[PDB]
Amino acid sequence: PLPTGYFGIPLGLAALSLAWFHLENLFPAARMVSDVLGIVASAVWILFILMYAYKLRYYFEEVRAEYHSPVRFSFIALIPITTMLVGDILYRWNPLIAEVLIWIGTIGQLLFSTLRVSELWQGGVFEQKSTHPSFYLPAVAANFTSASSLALLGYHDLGYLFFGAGMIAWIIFEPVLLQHLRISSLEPQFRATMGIVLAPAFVCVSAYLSINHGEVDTLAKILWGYGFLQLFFLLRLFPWIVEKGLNIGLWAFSFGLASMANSATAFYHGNVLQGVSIFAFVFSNVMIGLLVLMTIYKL
Amino acid sequence: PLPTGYFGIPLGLAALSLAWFHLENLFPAARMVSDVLGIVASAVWILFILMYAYKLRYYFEEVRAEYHSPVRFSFIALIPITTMLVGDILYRWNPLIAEVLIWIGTIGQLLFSTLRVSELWQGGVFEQKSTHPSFYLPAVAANFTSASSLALLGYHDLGYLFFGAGMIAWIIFEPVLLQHLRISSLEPQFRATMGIVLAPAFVCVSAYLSINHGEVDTLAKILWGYGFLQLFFLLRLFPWIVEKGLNIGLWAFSFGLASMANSATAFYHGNVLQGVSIFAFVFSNVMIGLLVLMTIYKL
Amino acid sequence: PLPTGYFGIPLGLAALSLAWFHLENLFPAARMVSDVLGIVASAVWILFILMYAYKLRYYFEEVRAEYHSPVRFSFIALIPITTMLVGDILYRWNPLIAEVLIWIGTIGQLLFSTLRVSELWQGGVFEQKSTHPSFYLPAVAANFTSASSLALLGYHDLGYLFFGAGMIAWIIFEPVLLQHLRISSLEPQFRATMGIVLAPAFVCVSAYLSINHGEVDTLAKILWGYGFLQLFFLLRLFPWIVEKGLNIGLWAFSFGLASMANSATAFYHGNVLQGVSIFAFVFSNVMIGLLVLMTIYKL
Ligand SMILES: CCCCCCCCO[C@@H]1O[C@H](CO)[C@@H](O)[C@H](O)[C@H]1O
Ligand SMILES: CCCCCCCCO[C@@H]1O[C@H](CO)[C@@H](O)[C@H](O)[C@H]1O
Ligand SMILES: CCCCCCCCO[C@@H]1O[C@H](CO)[C@@H](O)[C@H](O)[C@H]1O
Ligand SMILES: CCCCCCCCO[C@@H]1O[C@H](CO)[C@@H](O)[C@H](O)[C@H]1O
Ligand SMILES: CCCCCCCCO[C@@H]1O[C@H](CO)[C@@H](O)[C@H](O)[C@H]1O
Ligand SMILES: CCCCCCCCO[C@@H]1O[C@H](CO)[C@@H](O)[C@H](O)[C@H]1O
Repeated sequence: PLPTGYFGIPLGLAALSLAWFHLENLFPAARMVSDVLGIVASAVWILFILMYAYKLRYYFEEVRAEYHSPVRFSFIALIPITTMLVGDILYRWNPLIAEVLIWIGTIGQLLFSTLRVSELWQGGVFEQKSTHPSFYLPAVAANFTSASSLALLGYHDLGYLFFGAGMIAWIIFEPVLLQHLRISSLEPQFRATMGIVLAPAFVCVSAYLSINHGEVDTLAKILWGYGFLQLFFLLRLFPWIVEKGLNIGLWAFSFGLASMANSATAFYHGNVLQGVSIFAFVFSNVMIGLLVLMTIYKL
Repeated sequence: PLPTGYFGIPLGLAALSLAWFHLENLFPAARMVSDVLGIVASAVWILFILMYAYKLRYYFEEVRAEYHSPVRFSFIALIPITTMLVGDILYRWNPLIAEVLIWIGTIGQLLFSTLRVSELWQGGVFEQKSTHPSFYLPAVAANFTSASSLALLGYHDLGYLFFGAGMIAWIIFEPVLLQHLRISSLEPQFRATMGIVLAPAFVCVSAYLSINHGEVDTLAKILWGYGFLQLFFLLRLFPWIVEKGLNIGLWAFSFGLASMANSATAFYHGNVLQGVSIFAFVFSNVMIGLLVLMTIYKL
Repeated sequence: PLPTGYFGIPLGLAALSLAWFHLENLFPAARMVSDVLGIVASAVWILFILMYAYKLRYYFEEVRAEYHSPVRFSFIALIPITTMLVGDILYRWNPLIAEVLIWIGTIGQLLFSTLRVSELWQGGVFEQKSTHPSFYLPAVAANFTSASSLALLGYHDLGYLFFGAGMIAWIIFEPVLLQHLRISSLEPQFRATMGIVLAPAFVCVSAYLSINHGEVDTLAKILWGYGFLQLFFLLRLFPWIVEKGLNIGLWAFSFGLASMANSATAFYHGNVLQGVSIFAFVFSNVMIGLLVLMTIYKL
């Protein structure tokens, strides 16, 4: 039975592909890199999808248990999210298939959150100790992804609806998360999910940049400032994060890193803090590269 | 002694009147509908005002008790709020009386919040269990209403001050509310007040649209996205909300619904997501219609 | 051994100097006032710096203890903050020295927050009772100050990064703070730090106005509305704040007051709510004047 969190791997790859895609006109070779990443991401995605279908068929009670858990349910959101990203990738070759995947991912994530998260407002199941970074996945990241993907297909206003849902849900959840981390923190086996704390700002700004045609304005800059603050915090925290050793869970970081890379390209195109953008692009690529090496070593 | 929450009924009606008012030039008959609602709202308001004056005279200790409660005090805010809305209505016939009611409502709500809510920051009276949706009424809804009403009279910058107070107070309160609902939720007899959770975004966007002359921009769209997210959540939660049976408390929903309707008209005028706007207008009207039928049945 | 909080005194003075500086072209004499304040602030700053160096040399374990405390550490942030403000002042005479102080303050505050605040996310040291207004100093005020100071030197985009970090950190911290004040509040000896609750909006809008060349737009007005709401709340709370008597801790208020004054000038220049701006300027000056009188009386 495939661990649901493993969908984090094509996610990272997929998102990195998109970042590279935006560098084509400045640097033709980028296209190749993008294509390669795209294909690899897509491949893994297919595989995992198949594996997950098998899970649904044989290990269904496992799926049901992770679904009902007020903590683990969030990772199921990785499935429509990656679906959408693969859509994005496939758009460069076949827009129709892409659109199909994007609508499936969007409807899927909306249905999922509606059911499960509202259910959380019923009370008594979610605990203070359930306040985990993974909660950003159904609540926030899925909506940003829908916003960017819909923008890709030319549904910009719709995109703005999903973007708004994402951004405000982000601002509404993060306060209690950070208070919780200050007071009880996390057990070590959860510590890698701290990586997800890096994602919101960057994913936010990426989605934002996708909807407003890459215009780097005041909001984008603001979002970047908070993003880099969170990056410095997590960098200083990293030895503590990996106190009990390196693991595959570190793939959490990938989503934020990839988004950082993506947003970096827009900042570069608009000639805004180009040195910072180059540093961000390179740093995120190196880090995800190390994740890939680590992962191959384990395999 | 009149239950203070009953002011929720003219509130709903009043707000719906305003929504219909904005459809006059597109659909002359709307004016009639608006007028009718206006008058009815105004009528009930007068009645309730009179009843409340009587309360002040004879059941004063009851008023004092609801005032001192860290939970029930919030409903008193319904009185200046509805005052203002009646002002809005009456503006179509007599701007001077309207202005009088609007300033009375504005000063009243500001005084009320200053005294009572700051007092809450003194500590020791408010409890974790006091974290109720009703708190949005003095903290958030009253300021949005002041903003829109002041905008009506041409005091736009002042309007922006109240709008800002409302929006930021909203974002500052909602995180702890939603964490609380996730963990302990609410006893059934409070569950109808979940309806108030629908209001902020829509009331926000309505106020915003009133101050910026109905221009549908990026902020308005964002606000709508979060509004509809909350709507879907509450729709899925509705059987749970009315688990112990239908009641008059369901009038909570009305404020959000009416605002949804109101904002829908601006979206329709600006040709933004017109299908969505029509659906929102119709849905909110049908729902408030059902509230009215239910209410007459009880009477 | 100098109490670290004493850096609040030149801070206030420094910030007030800057406010007066902006009134020169409208009122030549303002320049003199500004200059005087500047010099005085600078003088005290030097003194305190020297004293603090001595602290580092002889009472180091005291410094270490305040550093490790999840409550008292925040006041150390007053040192880079005031450093920057003195930079601002000195800019009118010598831009190079100013730039040196500004970069020292900026790097210092960033390093400080990175280390200490991230460390807080490690868990187990910070308690619910550690949720104090003073936390705004490293998390929020330092970044706003960096943003405005950097804007002064012409690094506007960089300024936007720090501004964004500040604003979003503000919105992310305040919800749990205000819930905490509602439930357990503060012991009397901490109550003066309630003054810091006045600062964020005003400091925010000041920084914002510095980066966007004094243009009073919708964001600025919004920020002001919330600022004045918090002012009214604190005014009503003031007798409770000083229940156990007047003290030097009241210098907390100064930062907010000075910023109010500063932002007032921009509002005055842009002809936006000029009556309100005059009232704000005068009120803040009178209040800080009273702080100065009180302080001299104690000396
Ligand atoms: C942003 C991308 C998120 C990275 C996903 C990797 C999360 C690995 O982490 C683990 O995942 C498991 C799910 O399979 C969970 O059951 C565990 O609770 C979690 O710790
Ligand atoms: C989480 C809170 C984020 C605040 C978003 C701030 C948006 C800033 O808004 C800015 O206003 C300017 C007016 O001078 C315009 O010129 C810019 O285009 C606009 O983006
Ligand atoms: C947005 C409009 C709010 C709807 C008001 C209906 C609230 C009904 O609800 C009840 O109201 C009573 C006040 O009379 C309170 O004492 C009760 O606590 C509350 O449950
Ligand atoms: C709660 C946080 C809400 C964030 C509000 C986002 C405001 C978006 O700001 C937008 O900036 C654009 C610049 O491209 C302008 O063109 C738009 O007019 C402006 O509204
Ligand atoms: C915005 C400016 C902040 C005002 C600083 C005055 C704070 C006085 O207050 C005291 O300061 C001491 C630090 O010396 C702390 O140890 C105490 O906890 C605190 O109460
Ligand atoms: C904390 C959340 C703050 C929300 C910031 C709202 C920014 C409002 O954004 C405004 O959009 C307008 C479009 O009509 C533009 O004309 C204004 O310049 C822009 O500032």
